[PDB]
Amino acid sequence: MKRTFQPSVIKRKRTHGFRARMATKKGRQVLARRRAKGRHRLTV
Amino acid sequence: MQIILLQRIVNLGKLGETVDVKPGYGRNFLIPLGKALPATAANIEKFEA
Amino acid sequence: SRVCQVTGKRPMVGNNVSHANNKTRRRFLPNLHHHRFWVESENRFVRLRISTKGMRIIDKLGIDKVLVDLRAQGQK
RNA sequence: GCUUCGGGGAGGCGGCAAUAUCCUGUGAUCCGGAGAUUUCUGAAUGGGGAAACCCACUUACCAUAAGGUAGGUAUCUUGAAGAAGCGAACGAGGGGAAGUGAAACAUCUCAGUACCCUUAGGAAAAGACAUCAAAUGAGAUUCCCCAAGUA
RNA sequence: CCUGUAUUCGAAACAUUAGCGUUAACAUAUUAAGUAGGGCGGGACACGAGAAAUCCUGUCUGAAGAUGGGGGGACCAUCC
RNA sequence: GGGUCAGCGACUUAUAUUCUGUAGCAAGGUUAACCGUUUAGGGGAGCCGUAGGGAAACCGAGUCUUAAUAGGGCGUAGUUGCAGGGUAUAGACCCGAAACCGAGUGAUCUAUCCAUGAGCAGGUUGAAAGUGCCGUAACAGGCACCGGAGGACCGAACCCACUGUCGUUGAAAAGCCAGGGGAUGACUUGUGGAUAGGGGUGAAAGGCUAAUCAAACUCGGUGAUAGCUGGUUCUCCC
RNA sequence: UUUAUUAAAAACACAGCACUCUGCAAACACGAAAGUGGACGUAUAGGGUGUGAUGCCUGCCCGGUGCUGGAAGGUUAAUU
RNA sequence: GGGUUCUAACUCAGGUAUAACAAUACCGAGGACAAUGUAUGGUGGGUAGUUUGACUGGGGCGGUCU
Ligand SMILES: [Mg+2]
Repeated sequence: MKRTFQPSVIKRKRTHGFRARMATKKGRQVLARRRAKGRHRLTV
Repeated sequence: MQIILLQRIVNLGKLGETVDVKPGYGRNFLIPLGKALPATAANIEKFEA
Repeated sequence: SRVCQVTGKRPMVGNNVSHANNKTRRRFLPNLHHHRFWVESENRFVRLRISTKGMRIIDKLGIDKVLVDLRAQGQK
């Protein structure tokens, strides 16, 4: 049956992407937190 | 509000008299429409001269 | 924002206190009003968002004194 | 990895990790100071955008073809100069819980804590008495030990 | 035995710290009124309105100004 | 309660306080922060003991109550370390909730909506309107033709999910098979967008909001609290 | 239409009916506000509530609690 | 000691000009009302935080509690 993840690149990059993170103060805090943890993947 | 009369107006006083009015009466009608000045020394000197 | 320009009055925080002494956070807002002040020195009306205390300060000090203080303060 | 200035003196071309061609007393590799180069993204700043992409305008020069080189072009503030963004803790400031404790719970506690927001400096803040004292008076601020788990 | 250790020591260049000198930017009050005090609502004071001083202020007011004013925990007088 | 083994896993730390032991000094004991060319030496501020009675003033081997000088009440070797037992404040022996609060992340599932596209084999029925002829004083009315309505009918795709068997450590964290319903509509479906947690959305089942919903998820307050349950590791003597 | 994943129904919706609100910067709803939806609509409209095609119909009670109107009197805040 | 009128505060989610929004100017309409700040009485499950005993031949109900 239909499952929860239905991938779409535009939708992924528009809800979770780098510019979407940088558009908000809270998204920039997400990025600051990911960089402080040292993640090799900042954004999808 | 203390103000110097710049002209005769009823029930308030003569020309040049320093009278007491309600602040709304002085601030909203008389001074803006040039019937009086605020009572300061720099204004009483201007009028007296 | 809801800030008086000439006096600096802005909202205060405090408590609503019930008769049973229950505390709730509340605000205390300034008595802010729009007023067009006549300025003879510029022959014009300038509209300020001002508190009642600021209007009294206009009454005592003069619109010219208050206006030069605002201009020194910044926004004009 | 390029230049230079110093150090050094026989090896060396980063590691996994060797192999090949080689470099090195005409001083290499290596170390320290300075400089040069420094793609694209990102405050990203010429416009835009699904970051690392798309699309430009303009000045000067060169080319004759469909371009190349060097620049300029964001916004805001202040009257050309600045700012922006990021990043430990500590400071100052604007907002500000609840679990919990009270063997319930509402005053109260937790606690002006967590958290959110703003903004500095090597510290910040405070600071010179419209302060205390009531003693023969003392003499700003900050921090430590007592006073005292007292009033 | 090797690298070391004790001891003695080096700098072309750049940084930093001080002292000195000089520049250019900004600053340089002159004694303090919408202030002190007061009413109402809150807040802060160890102090929960309490007999509650003192501080802060949303709201409404509002002096004296050295022959004066603030404090000394309600308040008054005296004294400091 | 434990499949077994190995490894790890539960009464701590800080401060205050009381009692006990021990050591030093002893009617006295001891310094703290600090300073110090630093375990020393200095630093006596303070603390405890040396007196109590009384709310207190006050008095003091006494004092309080009282009119009482009576009666009566209460009175007439420590200290500083070190070690140990208990207690207090802290997560306070370890593990364990359902929660509550704050700040973020989510509408690629699903709910509703907005924009913009797409789909619906095949076969039926035959509303209004219209035309003609007749008819009527005229409308009316009749008959034939014609037309193509409908949350119309039968039925594939598609959407759905009524019944049963199977499957239930599945082929599958919701399916298969055989039947079943809608199938031009209040239809289905693609792509993009909107609404966010006491909030959304809901043809309403407390449904759905990413296999999570009578208050999502993640992180944080947080080691929440747990008068409850479990566990708590060497030996011998009284 | 519905309990995705044990309930498809007599449940929800429905055309229709009634009550009631709303004169437009509407009522109402989101929002701290600005700004919105209602609606580039306007009482034959829009909201809320109940009922639920249609046919025949829909009796009595205003004491309670709401709602609407009234204000003679009683009581009654801050303030003063 | 209440009304009435006025306009000058204030309001316009009216017209005209300013490109558009907004502001501004004028006109028009309202107008010391409205509206907002402080204080205050009412209303207020719209929303929160909580309480709602124990004994008991299981609990509830009843009874009881000194
Ligand atoms: Mg689900």
